[PDB]
Amino acid sequence: EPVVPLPDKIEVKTGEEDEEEFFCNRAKLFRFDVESKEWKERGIGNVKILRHKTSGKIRLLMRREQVLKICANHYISPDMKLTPNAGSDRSFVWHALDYADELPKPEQLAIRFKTPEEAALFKCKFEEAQSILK
Amino acid sequence: GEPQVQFKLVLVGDGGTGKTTFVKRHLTGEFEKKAVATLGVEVHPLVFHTNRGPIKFNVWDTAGQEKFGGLRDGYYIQAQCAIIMFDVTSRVTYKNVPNWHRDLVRVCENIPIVLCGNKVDIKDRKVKAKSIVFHRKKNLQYYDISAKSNYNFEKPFLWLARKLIGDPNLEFVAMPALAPPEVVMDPALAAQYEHDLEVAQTTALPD
Ligand SMILES: Nc1nc2c(ncn2[C@@H]2O[C@H](COP(=O)(O)OP(=O)(O)NP(=O)(O)O)[C@@H](O)[C@H]2O)c(=O)[nH]1
Ligand SMILES: [Mg+2]
Repeated sequence: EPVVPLPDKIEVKTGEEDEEEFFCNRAKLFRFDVESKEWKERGIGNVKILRHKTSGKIRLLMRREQVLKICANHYISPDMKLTPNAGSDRSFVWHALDYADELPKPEQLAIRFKTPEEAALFKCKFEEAQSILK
Repeated sequence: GEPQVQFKLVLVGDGGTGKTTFVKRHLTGEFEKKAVATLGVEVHPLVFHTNRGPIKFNVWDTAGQEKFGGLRDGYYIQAQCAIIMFDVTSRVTYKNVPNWHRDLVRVCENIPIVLCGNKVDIKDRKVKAKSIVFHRKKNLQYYDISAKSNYNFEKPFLWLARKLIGDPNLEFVAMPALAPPEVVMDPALAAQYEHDLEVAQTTALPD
């Protein structure tokens, strides 16, 4: 029979308040499945490139729509290579230590955009982020 | 997990309706194309963030084929909510919904229950939304959903969260992006990392 206190609102803290946006755009994210040797979908939603204002580290962060769970979260490295898929100028693949699942897990990731312009802008900013990480 | 707020959620419905697929879609983001019948029950945690804090559903993904399992009346014990899945492409799965409801409520009197008509992505519904009257009774709720296209895919959980927490304005909020741990890869095997990254670049993206 005990009833319970409507818990309190907490302030919504996104974790990005210490960062600055370099890039923000909706996209579709894929994860390469090592076992089946096929791409598997990881999420659709907004990709962001963020620079910490203090450490100056720049990471890639992505959120799934509606549920707003993280589906990508890893520091961008100069060692990274963005490599378009097939002949597609709407998509790229790269290797990363991702922390979406709150665990540092190696993944090969593919990201596809709606217009080749958006993809070009993603590449451009991505590579631009590494331009300060050399 | 550390959220102090959690719920037992049992997910029921005929085999082939897309229950396990749905849970998985919430779980990893993937869309399992294949049909592998759930054996009995699989328990999977789903955490959501809200303007009132983190909540967790302990989802009991039961198999809908009659044939897999035993005591499912037993799986249902102390369940605080449920989803009943049916397939809008297959009316039998909707006509059987009433037994799922009877069977659940006789084990749990007051549970908020959602009816989901999965697979609305499929071009011709044989069971339209406007034929859905099952929710009429209070503590019931219906949604058209699709695990293929994400249509309404957060809603059953939003609604249940709202019900079980007691806040009709409760909102899912952005999962906080914790700083990713200062741990990079080992470049000694970076020599190796490329070819599987190629295997990737050699593999067309579906569509
Ligand atoms: N077109 C389409 N197919 C879907 C959708 N959701 C699930 N499916 C398909 O439904 C089939 C059965 O999935 P599954 O989740 O295993 O059904 P189930 O209810 O778990 N079966 P069981 O009760 O026996 O475990 C799969 O082949 C999957 O591709 C959807 O939104 N659209
Ligand atoms: Mg199942």
